[PDB]
Parts: sequence; structure tokens; C-alpha cells
Amino acid sequence: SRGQRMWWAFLASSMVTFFGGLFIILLWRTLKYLWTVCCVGWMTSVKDWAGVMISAQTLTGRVLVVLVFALSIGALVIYFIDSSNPIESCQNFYKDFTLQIDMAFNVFFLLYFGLRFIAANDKLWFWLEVNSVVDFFTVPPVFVSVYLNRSWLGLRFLRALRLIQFSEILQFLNILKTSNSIKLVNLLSIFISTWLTAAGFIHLVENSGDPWENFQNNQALTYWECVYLLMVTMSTVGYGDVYAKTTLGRLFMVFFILGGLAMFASYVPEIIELIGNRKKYGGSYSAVSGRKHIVVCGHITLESVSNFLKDFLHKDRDDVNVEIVFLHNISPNLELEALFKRHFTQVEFYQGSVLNPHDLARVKIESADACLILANKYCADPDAEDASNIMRVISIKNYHPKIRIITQMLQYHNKAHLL
Amino acid sequence: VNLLSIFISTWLTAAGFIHLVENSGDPWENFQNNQALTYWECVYLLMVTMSTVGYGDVYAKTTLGRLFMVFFILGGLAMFASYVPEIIELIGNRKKYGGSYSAVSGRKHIVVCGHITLESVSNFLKDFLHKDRDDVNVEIVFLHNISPNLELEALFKRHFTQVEFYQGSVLNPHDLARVKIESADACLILANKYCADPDAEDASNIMRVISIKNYHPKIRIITQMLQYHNKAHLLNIPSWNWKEGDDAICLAELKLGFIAQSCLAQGLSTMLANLFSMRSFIKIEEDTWQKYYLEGVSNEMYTEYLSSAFVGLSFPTVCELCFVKLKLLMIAIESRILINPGNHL
Amino acid sequence: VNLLSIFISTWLTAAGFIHLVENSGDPWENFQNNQALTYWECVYLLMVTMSTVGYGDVYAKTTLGRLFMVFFILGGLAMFASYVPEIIELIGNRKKYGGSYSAVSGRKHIVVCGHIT
Amino acid sequence: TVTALKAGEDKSIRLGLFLIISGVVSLFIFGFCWLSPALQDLQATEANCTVLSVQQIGEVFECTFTCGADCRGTSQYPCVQVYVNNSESNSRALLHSDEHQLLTNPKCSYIPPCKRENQKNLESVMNWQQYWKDEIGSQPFTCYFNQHQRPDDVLLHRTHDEIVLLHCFLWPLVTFVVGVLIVVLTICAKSLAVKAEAMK
Amino acid sequence: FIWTSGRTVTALKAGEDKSIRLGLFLIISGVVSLFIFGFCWLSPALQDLQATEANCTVLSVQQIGEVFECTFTCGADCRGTSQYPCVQVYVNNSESNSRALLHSDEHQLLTNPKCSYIPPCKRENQKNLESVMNWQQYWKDEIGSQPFTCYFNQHQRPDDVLLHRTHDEIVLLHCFLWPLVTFVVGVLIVVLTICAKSLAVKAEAMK
Ligand SMILES: CC(C)CCC[C@@H](C)[C@H]1CC[C@H]2[C@@H]3CC=C4C[C@@H](O)CC[C@]4(C)[C@H]3CC[C@]12C
Ligand SMILES: CC(C)CCC[C@@H](C)[C@H]1CC[C@H]2[C@@H]3CC=C4C[C@@H](O)CC[C@]4(C)[C@H]3CC[C@]12C
Ligand SMILES: [Ca+2]
Ligand SMILES: [K+]
Ligand SMILES: [K+]
Ligand SMILES: [K+]
Ligand SMILES: [Mg+2]
Ligand SMILES: [Mg+2]
Repeated sequence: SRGQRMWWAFLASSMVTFFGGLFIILLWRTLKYLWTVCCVGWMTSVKDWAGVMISAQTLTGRVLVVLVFALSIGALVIYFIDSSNPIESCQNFYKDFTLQIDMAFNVFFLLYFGLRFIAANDKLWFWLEVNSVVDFFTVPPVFVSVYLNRSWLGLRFLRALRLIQFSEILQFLNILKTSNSIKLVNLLSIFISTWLTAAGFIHLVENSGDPWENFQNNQALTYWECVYLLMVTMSTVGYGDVYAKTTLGRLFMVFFILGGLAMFASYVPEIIELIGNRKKYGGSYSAVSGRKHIVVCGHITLESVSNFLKDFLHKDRDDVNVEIVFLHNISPNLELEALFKRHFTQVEFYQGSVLNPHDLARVKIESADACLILANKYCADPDAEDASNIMRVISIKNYHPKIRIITQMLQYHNKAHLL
Repeated sequence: VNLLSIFISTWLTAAGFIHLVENSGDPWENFQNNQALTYWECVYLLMVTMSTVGYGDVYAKTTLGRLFMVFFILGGLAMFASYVPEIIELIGNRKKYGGSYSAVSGRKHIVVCGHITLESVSNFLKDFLHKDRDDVNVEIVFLHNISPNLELEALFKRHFTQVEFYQGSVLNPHDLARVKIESADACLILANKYCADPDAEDASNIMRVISIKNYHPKIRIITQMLQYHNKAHLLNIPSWNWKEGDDAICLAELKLGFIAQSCLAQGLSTMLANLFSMRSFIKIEEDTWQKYYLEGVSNEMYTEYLSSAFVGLSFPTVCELCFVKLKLLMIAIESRILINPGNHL
Repeated sequence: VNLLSIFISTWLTAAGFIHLVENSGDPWENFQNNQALTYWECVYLLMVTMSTVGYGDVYAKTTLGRLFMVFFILGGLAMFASYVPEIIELIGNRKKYGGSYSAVSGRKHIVVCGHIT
Repeated sequence: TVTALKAGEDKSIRLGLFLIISGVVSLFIFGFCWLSPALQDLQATEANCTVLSVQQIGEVFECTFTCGADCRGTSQYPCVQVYVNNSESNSRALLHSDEHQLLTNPKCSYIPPCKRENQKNLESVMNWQQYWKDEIGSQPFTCYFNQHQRPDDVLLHRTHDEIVLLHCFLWPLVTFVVGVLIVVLTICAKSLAVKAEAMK
Repeated sequence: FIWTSGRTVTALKAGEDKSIRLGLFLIISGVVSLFIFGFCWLSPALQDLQATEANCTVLSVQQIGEVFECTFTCGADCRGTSQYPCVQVYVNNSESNSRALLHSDEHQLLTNPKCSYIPPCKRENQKNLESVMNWQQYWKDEIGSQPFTCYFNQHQRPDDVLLHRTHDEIVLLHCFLWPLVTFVVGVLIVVLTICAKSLAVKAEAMK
């Protein structure tokens, strides 16, 4: 049944659902109060149960939000599959298995919207939440699709806005906890969601031309060609192999250039900064049979290490097979990393603290021949330096009583505390 | 409005000059090299140039036009790269924790303020929402002037149905009204124990209590105090009434008192501190000092009323009955606050 | 030397991957959509992309190639915009007032120091 | 006071104002987009018109057929030209049927529905021509003309339908009216709720 | 540039946790490349597998009396644009039972659907002429012969017919085999690494 269009019925079902509901809410606020001028409770137990389902508090609730995560990806994949097909067409509900799956997912999203609506404190705040708006623009038009036995690739692209709730779901599930990891998932979700949603709007607008131009100036771009176009625009590369040709499309690209450039230039440096900070001097020392080692700590600095290695590895000594292991809480600079590369077979460095028994275990203190503690001779306060080196020795002796310790002390009265 | 006006005005004016110059070609070329661009096509061209995207679907073809585009590239790029970040920075800073608390019938709430921090809130919620308590329907409302970081926002998401946070100041009566202090069951003021100056911290917490009592005289206040001499200033407030539950938990008094009582009986400071911490019975199978310690740690101190079948009985008999057959360690005290009274009174 | 090595290595390696992928087309397309780009033409393309100039005289035409260019745009722009300012900052800080005074016969000189303002 | 409902109600004002602004802005955007098309169509006169000569120029133009999914199919068809009387010029002018035809090839009076077979586009142009070839001296057409810009071209049809024009200006106005109702009902709720709260 | 430029513990734990990062990256890359090849092959696989297979017989043949141009290559940078005869062939099929144009392979249809064949293009017009004659004299005699087996598409190409498929199933199979192998290898790396971590602590306690 070609030669007839129905796009307005799909769009009207969303507009009438959102605004119609909103007015019911408001009219209810104007009638309840007006009646009083003219003329633990059971409800709360249902609201408590719904709130306890909406968060991952119970086994049931944690199964529900895992389905919300999985079906948000599934419903977006159904839109990617559909984006390759004509902008409006007929398809029988008993023949096309994708529309059956799209029904099962949207019935689940209706029930999840119902639980959210029940759990909410203020229904008007809830009705104007982004997650509620995405449901009015994506749930009703699927029920119209099945009723009319037809499809329109209308506002379907708004499904990509469900990815914004993934950081909330993973926080409910007790998976995200660390501040950097929550930031990272927030930035990735907002970046990917905005990009895929904006690519869907320009897709729709370029494939269905300017109404005044009698729709004659449309351009046959695929969805993936629109995703590529927006990346080439956000990054400011702007090849012009593909670009928006319609007036509505050029219009949208002006607002996307004002918002999306600032989004890319802010987010991409920060997502790259939250990744790949891999600690180079983690890991631990492995001892080898017949070869002893010593642990060196305290004032580890380029001049202190290079002076120490000149006296320790001197050729006037005998066959010194002793391996030297440095433990220091600050990462070495490029000069000190280069000094360690010049001693590749006899020096190892591990980042960590002498005050932590895990780091003392990583450096194998229980098998070290001795521990050496270097002092800052030129410190501003000898008492704070000596008190710090006293701390180091009580930490090393607490982890292993029998290790030999060699230490510099600045002031003689602090040496009496030591013994 | 200054940035928006200068940006839009410059863009539309510069689009008009390139429009005129491209539609009326180079005079030397006898005007033959003109290009039929609309005004909106010139507006689009300048946006694609300012942003540095530069598609080259449309570009200036005349020499006068290319000339102008060189000066527009020198001025307009710096204008876009300076103005667009700043116009976006002046918009959309929407305060997330404005708004106010709505109370519900039959459910009370408390207001928590002072030193609100991730460790302080997570320690407070572990003792307050413990399962060794009874059906605690009490909602917890935090009032703090600093926006919570991502970790503390995540801690509030884990308590979605029993904790609410509102940004504001305890010294502002509008913010006390937003948090519904006139209907709160109590207000709790947490102190910074590790502050650089105890007198400035205590003087700040004194300010908080005079503000809360000024807005509503009858609210119960519970507060930490660091130094004992600042606790004496506290009870000179006219509506502070420790006879009806205004509680100053003085850390110097209780600390040095715990230590003092440990001079009469060693380890008493340990069991007193364990009786107020909420803790379940941890089970350990290995014969260790820990298995017998953890059994003791499972206890807390609780208050209850007694009268049916215990009115007029002797205090020892009453202790024997509920220790021997109700299997609970009986009344250490109590009529008034009398510790272990004996056979009389 | 770290910044120069990582920059040059990444650029030449990424140019080699796009070379291979554009010269041997999309498998689904039965390899028919390949483009005859030389290796040096791929090196030039990646520099024009990293810098964000993006002339579009040459660009990736295959789907695998466009795919790779999306991930190269996400990684390589941040690499260029971070590394090129810093490599230029580590070079050419030549001390202008090093060197020394040369005295001339029959002409004396004085040295002035301390609070020079 | 302040009230709990203030946040939702002030957000409802921001939405109602955004819809008022978007209604007015989209009215200006469609205004400039339709300005040149609406003038270029509505400046054309409507006239009584009669055929006065017909011929093929003895030369062929090419159309492009599509198979569906990626075809070019460039194929020849006969160029037939038709001349017609009109009430303004009262003189020889070339009939082009629809505007699109004129824009794509103004030297011919018709373009056939392009097809994979030259024979089908030949007989289609013959089957079309044998109509206008006999309409010599018939009862008038009603037809469209543009003396200010196209003194030698004539059209059987309009350049756009008034329905798509009407919809482009209806929905901006509806958007503005919906925005005004949201602002009015929200301000009414805010200002009436405080009267009910004082009267309770 | 963009945006005005810049503004116990054990020793083996490091290698084993890196082995987990690799195994997870291969699981993710397996699933992601499965979706990428899924969308890339979706339109080709439907457009080929929707075509019917039919018994087919030649019913007319002719040259249209006009020539198209092909391009020969010498190897290394040649254009060689050269004319060849346009021969067209019409064939019976079981679905339409009516006149439709034979195009042999899909490529031919896509490059010139007005002719039934394109010769291997050559530097000599005479060789592409005699090649089309040598091809035509086969289908010219196959009138009323034993049926071909041939391919048709009633939903989209009701007047075009093919002798060959649009792709071979081997290249399709390889595009979906190696994503699955990548995923399986990633799972084995994760399992063997977790097995090594969790068994080494049992051996260390039992020593
Ligand atoms: C809550 C949602 C589902 C209701 C929103 C209102 C929607 C459903 C209304 C508004 C316009 C209506 C459509 C307009 C007219 C037609 C054409 C008719 O041949 C089939 C029904 C159909 C398609 C109507 C179905 C119901 C409809 C789509
Ligand atoms: C489903 C759509 C169409 C409307 C939803 C039902 C609306 C009209 C009714 C049903 C329940 C009502 C809500 C229930 C109670 C409250 C809490 C109060 O503090 C604000 C008003 C508010 C939020 C009511 C507003 C009107 C209301 C939301
Ligand atoms: Ca207990
Ligand atoms: K370009
Ligand atoms: K740029
Ligand atoms: K460019
Ligand atoms: Mg070693
Ligand atoms: Mg609450």
C-alpha cells in the first residue's frame, strides 16, 4: 500500500503523549487545590517497593537494571538495522521478526517507565526528566507501528540517549566506585550518545528535504555516512567530501558547530587523560639463587644515587654480585631513569613507600642482605629529617626484625632514640 | 549579552560584505568573475571558516573576496576560539542541589550539617542505618555549602530512598527553611576533629547552633565540641536546653574521661567505645583472642522503659531476672540517672 | 628524543596500516573498491589529518580505511596537539647573552654588576 | 515562602519560552525559505490557452532510467516542441507542461517517464504528441504564464502545491500557541497555589 | 591547531593481570568486529540471498546497431577507451514467465545494463568485435536448448537476469569465522590466566 504517508501519526502519538500527560499533571495541580478553596500508608509501601526495584537493592532489582542496560543496546542496534531501509514503508507484524523484537523491548521499557513513575517524589519533575522525554519520543511510535502495520524512521534515533544512564546503572550495581572511573564512564557516555543522536537527526533531515523546496533537494546519505560527517565536523577537520546540502541540515550544522566543537575539544583531551596512566614501576623484585641483594631507600635523588653507585660498584672492590634495589615514593625523572638504564643488569627501581608492609614485601625485605637508608643532609629542619628516618627503621624492623639496617642520622640526640 | 551581540553582529556584517563582493566581481576582470551566492550561503561560509572546519563546498572565488577572507581568517578565528568557549561557560551552570525538601506524613527526618565529607558521611551512614537498630524510617537530609564530588554523589546514589542532599548555608534562614528545620526531629552538627585550630572550629559550630536556634528555638540539636571551655559558652544560649535533649558531645571531656576511668580499671576505655559502635556478631572458628573479643564487640548499649511486673521490685532482683531468664545484661542504671543503685531508693 | 621517537613511529606505522587497507579493498565489496595510493601519499594524508588541515585532495575511500581514520582522528589529533608545541618548546631556547667579552688594545673597560634594572 | 514545586514550574516556564522563541524563529526561517518560491509562483498569471503548432526538431536528448538500487541507464528520446496562445502575449510561446520539465530541458515541450527501452520512450512521446497534435483549435486549456521573466515559456501546472506551503507556516504558529498556553497555565498554577495555601 | 592548540602479592601478578587485559581486549574486539562485519555484510547478504534460483531458456538475441566504450589497461597507467558491439539477450524464467534481459555477472549489469555482455577490453577494436561475435554465436544457438540454472529478483529487478552470484560464500564465511576465533582465543587466555592465578596459591600453600 504505497502512495500514502502516515509520519504525522507516529509524531503525534509522541507529542500527544508528552504534552497531554503534562497537562493532566498540571490540571490536577489546579483542580486538587482549587477544590479546597471552592468547598504508614498503603501508597507509600508501593512507592517504596518501586524505588527498591529501580535501584539494584535486591536480587530482583539488580536483574531489572541489567536488562535495562542490555535492552538499551538491543533497541539501539534495532535502529541501526532499520536505518538501511526506506524512510517510510509497510511491514506485516506476523512476518517481520525485527518488529516483534522491537515490541518485546518496548513493552519492557513501558513497564520500567511505570516503575520509575511510581517511585518518583514529584510527578512533574519526573515527567520533565531526560529519561522520561526519551520514552515519550520512542515508546508510543512502536505501538502505532504495530497498530498501523507500517514503519517510519522518524525520531527513532533518540534511542541513543539511553546510553547516558549507563554510569547510573553501574553505580547502582556497585561496579563503579572510583572518581576517575565514574568520570570516564560519564564522559564516554555523553560523548558517544550526543554523537550518535546528532548523526540520527542530520540523517533524517538530509534524507527528507526542505518542505518549502517540496522535498526535492534531499540527499541519499546512509546513517554511517552521517556519523562520519559529524566526527569530521567535531574534530574541525572538515574535508567537505560529504557535507549537509539541505537548508534544515545546514541550519542544524550551525548549532552543532557551536555545541559539538566545545564538547569534542573539552572531552577528548580529558578521556585520553583518564586512560593509559599505567604505573611503570609497580610490580616486584624476583630474587635469584646464589645472588644476594640490598634495598636502598630514603633520600633517592640523581646526585645521591650517582654518588652511591660510584662508591658501591667500584672496581677496587672484589666480585660484587650484589643486586641493588631502590624503593622510593616519587617517580624518577628522565635523568634518573637514564642513570638506571646505564646500570641495567645491577640496579632495579620500584615505586612505593617504606612505611607500607605491602611495598616492603614487594621488594623482598625478608631476604635482603641489608637495608640502606640515605638522609637529606641539606634539609631545612634536621629534627624532622631524623624523625622521618626513625620512622623508616621502625617500619622495616616491624616487617622483619632480623634485617641489617644502615642509616644516616643528622643529630646525635636522635641516635639515642634509635637504639 | 556583550559577547553574543558582538559575535552575531560581526558574523552577519562580514557575511554581507563577502556577499556584495562575490556577487559583483573584480573590476579589473571587468566584473566577469562574479559568483551567484545567496546571503545565507555567505553566512554558512563564514561559520565554516571561523570554526576552521573549511569544507570547501563553497568558498570565495573572486580576488577581492579571497582578499577579504585573509583578513577575516586573521580576525574571525581568534574571535570564534575566544568567544564560543566563554559563551558556553556563561550558560548551563544550573545548580543541581537547589530546591527544597518535601516532608511526608508519618515519616520524620533529621538535618545533618557541619563537616560534610566522604569519610564523615560514610562513617555516619554506617552507624545510623545499621540493621541492629529497629525499623528506622527516619529520612536524612544533608545541608552543606560545597557541591559534593563524584564519590560523594555516588555514595548518595547508593542511599537513594533514605538520604537527600541540598546545597546551602546553616547561617542563612532561607536555607534552613528550604530544609524544613521547623519540622525536623533533630539537627546534627558534625565537627572537623583534625582542624588546624580547635577554637576557630568550635567558634564556627557555636555560630551554627545560634543560627539554627534563632530560626527555630524548639529544635533538638546534637553537636560535637573539641574544647571544654567552648562548651560552657554553648549553654549561655537562651533556647539551648540540655534537659530536653540538646546534646554537646565534647571530645576533650569524653576522651580524657575515658582515659581517667581506665586508670581505675584498664581496658574500660575499650569496652565503652565498643558499646556505642553498631556492630554485628562476626564469627571466627580458630581459637584466638579475637573469637572471644568479637563476641563482646557484638554488644551495644540500648535504652528501654520497664514497668509491667518490674514496678516496685528491688534493683538487684530485677537485674537477676532479666540476666538469668531474659538473657540480656540488665540495667547498669535506673528515678533519675542512678548507676547501680542497690537495695534502697 | 622520547617525543620525537613516539611521534615519528606512530605516524609512519599508522600510514602503513592505511596504505595496506586502502590498496586492498573491503572484503565484502569483493575487494573491488580499493584505491591506488603510494606509501608517501598515506604519510602526507596522515599529516594533513593530524594537523586538522584536511584538504580532501586525498582521503580514505574504503570502509575499513574510513573506520581506521575515525580511531586515528580520536588518537592522533590529541597526539599532534600535545607533542608538536612541546617538541618546539624543547628546541631553539638558544641563550642570547652567552659568549664572552673581547678586550681591544688601548681601550679599558669596567664591569658593572649587582642590582641591574 | 519557596515550596517544593518551584523547580518543576520554573522549568515549565523555560520550556514555554523556548517554544515561543522557536515558534517565532522558525516562522522567520520558513519566511525566508519560502519568500523566493512563493513570489516566483504567485507572480505567474492564470490564462485561457490554445495550441497553435507542434513538431519534432529531428534531434534527440538523453534521459536516465533507474532500475532501483544504483543504475544510470542513459537513453535517447524524441524532442517534441509545442507552441500555444495566451491572453497576455497573444503570440507564439513554447509549452513545457510542469516546471521541472522546463528546468531540466526547455528546448522540448515534454520529457517521458524514462525507461530501459528506447522503443518505449519513443512510443510514449508519440502517444503524448498525438494528443497535443489534434488539440489544434480545441476548447481552451487553463494555463500559467510569467510576463516579467518567462515571456516565451508556458506551464500546465503550478511549481508547488499550497498544502506543503500551508503546513510549513501552520506548525510554527501551533508551536507558539502551545508555548503561550504552557506559560499561562504554569503562571496560573504558581499564582493560584499561594491563594489556596493562604485560604487553607 | 584545533581550539587554539594546547591551553600475598607475588612477582608474577604484573604479567598475569596484563594477560587478563589482553584476553578481555580480544573478547571485546571479537564482539565489536562481529557487529562491524554484521552491518557491512547486511545489505550485500540480503540483496544476494533474496534472489531466487530458477530454470531458464533463451528466447531472443540481437545487436542494437550502436556501440559502447570499454577501457583497456596496458599495465602501469593506460586509459585506452575503445568501442565494442552492444549485444542484448532475452530469457525465460519460472517466476515472471516473460521477457527479461540477461546480464551474465552482477558487475556487468552495474556497469552497462543495456547490453547482455561486456568483453575483456583490449587495445584492438577488432579483438573486442570478434570476442562479442564469438560470445553471441553461443547464446544465438541456445534458442530452445536444455535450461540454464539462473538467478532472478522479483522484488527489485523484474526485467534483469543473472548467470552468477554477486559474491562467493567463502569470503562471507571468513569475515565471520575470524571474529569468532578471536573471541574464543580471548576466552581461553582469560580462563588459563585465572586458572594459573587461583591454582598457584593452592600449590604455594601446599609446599
Ligand atoms: C498514547 C499514544 C499511543 C496515542 C497518541 C495519539 C495517536 C495514537 C493518534 C493520533 C493520530 C492518530 C492516527 C491518525 C489516523 C490514522 C489513520 C488510520 O487509517 C489508522 C489510525 C491512525 C494511524 C490514527 C491512530 C491513532 C493516532 C496515531
Ligand atoms: C499519566 C499522565 C497523563 C498524567 C499522570 C497523572 C497525573 C494527572 C496525576 C496523577 C497523580 C498526581 C500526582 C500525585 C501527587 C503529587 C505530589 C505533589 O507534591 C505534586 C502533585 C503530584 C505530582 C500529582 C500531580 C497530578 C498527578 C501526577
Ligand atoms: Ca550489635
Ligand atoms: K576541504
Ligand atoms: K582545523
Ligand atoms: K578542511
Ligand atoms: Mg635484576
Ligand atoms: Mg527522599
